[PDB]
Amino acid sequence: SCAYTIDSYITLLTMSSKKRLLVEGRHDRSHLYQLIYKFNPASKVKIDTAQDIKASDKAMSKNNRLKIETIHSKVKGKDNISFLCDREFREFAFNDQIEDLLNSHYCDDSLYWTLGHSLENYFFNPSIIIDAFQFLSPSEYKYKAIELFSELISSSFAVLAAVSLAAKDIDKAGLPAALIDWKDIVINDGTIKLIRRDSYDIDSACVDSFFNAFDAVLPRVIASDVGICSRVVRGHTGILLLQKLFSACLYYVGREDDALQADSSANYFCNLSELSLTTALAESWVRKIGVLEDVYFPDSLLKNIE
Amino acid sequence: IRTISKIELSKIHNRYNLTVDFFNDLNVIHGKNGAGKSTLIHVIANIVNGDFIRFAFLIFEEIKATYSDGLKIVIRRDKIDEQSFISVTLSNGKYIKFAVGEAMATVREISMLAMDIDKFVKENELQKVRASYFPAFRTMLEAWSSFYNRKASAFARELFGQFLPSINYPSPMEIEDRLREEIRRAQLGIAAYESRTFSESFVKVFSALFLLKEIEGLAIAQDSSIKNGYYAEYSKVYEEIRSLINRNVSGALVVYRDALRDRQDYQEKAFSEIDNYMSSVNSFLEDKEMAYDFDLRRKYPKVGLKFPDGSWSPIRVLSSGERQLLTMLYAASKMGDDAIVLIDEPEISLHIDWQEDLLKRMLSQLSGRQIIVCTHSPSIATGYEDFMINISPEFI
Amino acid sequence: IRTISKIELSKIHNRYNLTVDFFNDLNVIHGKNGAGKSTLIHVIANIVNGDFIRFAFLIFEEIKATYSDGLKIVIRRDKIDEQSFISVTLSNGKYIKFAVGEAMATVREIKSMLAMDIDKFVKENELQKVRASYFPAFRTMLEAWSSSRSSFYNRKASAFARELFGQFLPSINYPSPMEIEDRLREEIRRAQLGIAAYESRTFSESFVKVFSALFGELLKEIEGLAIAQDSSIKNGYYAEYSKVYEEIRSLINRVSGALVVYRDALRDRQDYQEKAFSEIDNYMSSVNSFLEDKEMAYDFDLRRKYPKVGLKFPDGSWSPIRVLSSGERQLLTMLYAASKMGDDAIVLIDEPEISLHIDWQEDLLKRMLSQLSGRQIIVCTHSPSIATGYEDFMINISPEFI
Ligand SMILES: Nc1ncnc2c1ncn2[C@@H]1O[C@H](COP(=O)(O)OP(=O)(O)OP(O)(O)=S)[C@@H](O)[C@H]1O
Ligand SMILES: Nc1ncnc2c1ncn2[C@@H]1O[C@H](COP(=O)(O)OP(=O)(O)OP(O)(O)=S)[C@@H](O)[C@H]1O
Repeated sequence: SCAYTIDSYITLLTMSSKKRLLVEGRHDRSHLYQLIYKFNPASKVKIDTAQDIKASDKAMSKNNRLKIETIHSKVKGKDNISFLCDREFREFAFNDQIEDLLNSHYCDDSLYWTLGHSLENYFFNPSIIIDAFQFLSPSEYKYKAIELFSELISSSFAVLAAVSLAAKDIDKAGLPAALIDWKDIVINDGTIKLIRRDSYDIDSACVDSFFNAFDAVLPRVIASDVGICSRVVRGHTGILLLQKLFSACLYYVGREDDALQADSSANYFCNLSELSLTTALAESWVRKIGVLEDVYFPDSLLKNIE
Repeated sequence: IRTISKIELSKIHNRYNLTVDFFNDLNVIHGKNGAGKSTLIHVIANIVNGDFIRFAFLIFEEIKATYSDGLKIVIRRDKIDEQSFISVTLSNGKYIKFAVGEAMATVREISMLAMDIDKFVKENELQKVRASYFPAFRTMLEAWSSFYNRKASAFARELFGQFLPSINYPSPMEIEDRLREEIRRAQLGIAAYESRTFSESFVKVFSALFLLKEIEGLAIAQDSSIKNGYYAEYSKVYEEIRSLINRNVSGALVVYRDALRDRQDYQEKAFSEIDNYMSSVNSFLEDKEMAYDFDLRRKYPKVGLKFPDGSWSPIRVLSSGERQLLTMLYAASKMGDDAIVLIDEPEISLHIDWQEDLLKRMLSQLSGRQIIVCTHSPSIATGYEDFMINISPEFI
Repeated sequence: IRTISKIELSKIHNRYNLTVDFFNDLNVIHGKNGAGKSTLIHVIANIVNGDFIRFAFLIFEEIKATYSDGLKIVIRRDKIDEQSFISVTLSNGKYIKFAVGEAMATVREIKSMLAMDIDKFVKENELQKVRASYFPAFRTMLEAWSSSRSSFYNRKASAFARELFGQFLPSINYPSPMEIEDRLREEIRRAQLGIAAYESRTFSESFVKVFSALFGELLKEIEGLAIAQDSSIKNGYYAEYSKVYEEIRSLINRVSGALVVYRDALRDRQDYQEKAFSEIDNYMSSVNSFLEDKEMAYDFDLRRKYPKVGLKFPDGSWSPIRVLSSGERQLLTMLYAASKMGDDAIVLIDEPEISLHIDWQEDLLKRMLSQLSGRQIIVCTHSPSIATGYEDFMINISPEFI
């Protein structure tokens, strides 16, 4: 394509005079643009994405974090560039109780890490998800599903973190995406359980490899504050699992009243595009910043930029 | 109105083919040297404008252009009796066929074929939307001002072959003239509204016949404004009214506040297009400020640059990049006429800072018209990779 | 060989000052739009070329130019009794003063008295040692206009560009493809004649050595070198060395050190062929790092009188240089301007990124400097790709507005 290169981008940095922010992907660009525009609707900041920077090295051709780290190393010092890389599972300790070695936004010479596993983990306050699912969700019994969520989310985030951590252990990122389905979840007195279906596209060996680690982890992840759990989950898998859980709640609410409407609502939202859910959550999170106290944001990055 | 949806070029120059699909709002075309970028823009400009007489100057086998509305113009060049024929067939079932020899002879002279082409274009509603064309050579042609369109097109065809589209991008001189005309129209509309407001205010006062802080603020704001510099006698009126009120009901003040707010609102609405275009241009220019002055007692509005010392200069003093920015922004402004904007390398003599805000500021002017761009610069496609097309000929 | 060390423009257009310090190898000048880049390049070209009559068309208060050698040219434009006066002063005390009215009259007429006085001043003070290869921003349009110009004639194109873009525009001296083809032909002829002279001299010397003498692996080395100088371009006028080696081997099979001179004769010749064709080979290799599906080559044949220089396609079809696109033409021209086979210049390029893809842009400057010509290059560019890897040579011009 007609993207830049690392050297060309360093040259662009020295040439240009604007304030720049270098993020890992294209979704973070949209969300951070929303944040910046909220805090100052007339902002001359540009958010560039490492995804649109070509690297000759084959290793760097798909690792955007290495790209950001390289550009930061080669341009350390310049005062009109800021970097934002995701935290993955760095500085996270899994000894018994899941613990965060660094409890603040890591900052090292204009490079800023995300508070959780990624930008999508700021969205994981109960208030943000509960508010942002109404705007898009139809109503088989809307308020009922919202109320059932309001409680089930307490253990839901623990379970979702367990799923993400188990996937990380088995070195299969996308496994939770397809293995788990909306009909899979089970609700019991505001308790989420993940029954094991029979047929699965991946070899039954993969199914076992996941489920064993998941079962091993669950006690480990049920003994730390829900905040750490919300921090240790992954972005895309977390969003998809939350979609599935709201679908399951829809079914649980609607099963008693009408089978057809409940099935329609659940199977519908289970197909809603991930971009729509992420955009709605970003709108809710930006619109619900500061007014609450449990809703976080990259304050240090915003202070460093502008 | 309309917008190209696909283009199927076959055997262009007897060397390659192409098949491109276009979005509805913005299309960014990038590729390696030798790709049919310039030829593609030329084909889309010639097809939209209805300039089918120009296809006698291209060596092709079959071109098929489809609009969003539904038309499926299909131009076929063929050989019958060792004579080249260009047959233009629409989706309605009509068809016009003209000989290449007649087209070449007419173009050399400049005719029956031209009249027939015009009749086909007008009857079938083919000139619905024009196409602004910003060639790769804009500074040379713009400087070749010492109809602009006809002479410039003749020159550019004598240079770059006769298939080149008609060059009808808005030059800086035309931009200045059109800005001045819009200024005059705004002033005359203001005068008409002033007369009507005088009448209606007489009516409202009479009907009354059978907050002052806000009016102070409104009068102060309106007094200091280039738009309303002629009268400028607003502070005195407010001071006199305040003195009279103190010496001495409030419904008169309410009527006055309504009248002043209405005049300010109409003034904002009249200069809307010009003010918006000037603001868009001033988001770019640094150390200058495009501005106008309707004052001097010399009844001719001044449109031009304003350096930060009160020094005025004309638009002709700008550099190449600033003039190109002006031209493209106008083409995307609501003051422009033709929907489709075909810009060939909009990165010429433009800083990366401006390249990186050009498309955002052109799509932000809510014209809703299709824009096709052919760029070699990564800085123009940033933030718009979902709207980016790549064309690769299938060299035969 | 001088080079600009400092240009201090004051009151340019009565609106901004601009002081710039230069390097001696490469200067990539970048800056926001409306910063004086084009004006700076125009001032440089006009001062270097010795054309001091064009400063009567620019409004200013000072133009101080310092050269590498030590010469300082100070140009003032003072108004005395409502009459403008352009005065040029050097560092050794010699000055010339002329009125803007006479300069404009001479420009309109076209050797007036003013032109002759300026020319004599420039010639006497040696202000035209180095020329200035100016590559205008409007290259493509001008190249389409002409041939639908040369580094020396360059008179109609300059007049057209001056009518279009004011009368301060430096004369257009950048070399066109036609001049490049002619220059390559002449260089090839000179190389051929030099090779013939070397063959004559070495024949004489080797015959002397053999006559003086008259009073195992050598064969393998002879064959190895014979194959090299037999199936290679630049020797198509004679490619029978294989026969010579075969005959020598046959005779040997049927004194001892006699064959030794053969290796010397072939070795020296091969070395000479790589020094006579050095500049053309370097330039063509530099150009061919860009072109794909076509290579620029020279063909020597006995039937054709003139050695043909042109593009070679894989199928074997030659073609004249004119077939290249705009980007290829620009690449060829700038690479020639920086090639060793010029005369002397300070290559000024305004917007070298016109009609070039990013791939060629990234490798342009690297390949231009790959030829160690030493010519000072000043590039006014906006493309980050052109300046990749040369961030330490960048000059940012930020005029100080008044
Ligand atoms: N008259 C012609 N006859 C044959 N081929 C042509 C002719 N004119 C152009 N072409 C080729 O058609 C292709 C597309 O035209 P171009 O204008 O060269 O596109 P382009 O080269 O990508 O444009 P840029 O931005 O200047 S590189 C190129 O490979 C040209 O060499
Ligand atoms: N009468 C005048 N004629 C020309 N330029 C003037 C005049 N008066 C003031 N100027 C200034 O001269 C500047 C032109 O500088 P240039 O060097 O021609 O532009 P530039 O450096 O090439 O930038 P780009 O890349 O061409 S937009 C304008 O932006 C004005 O600020």
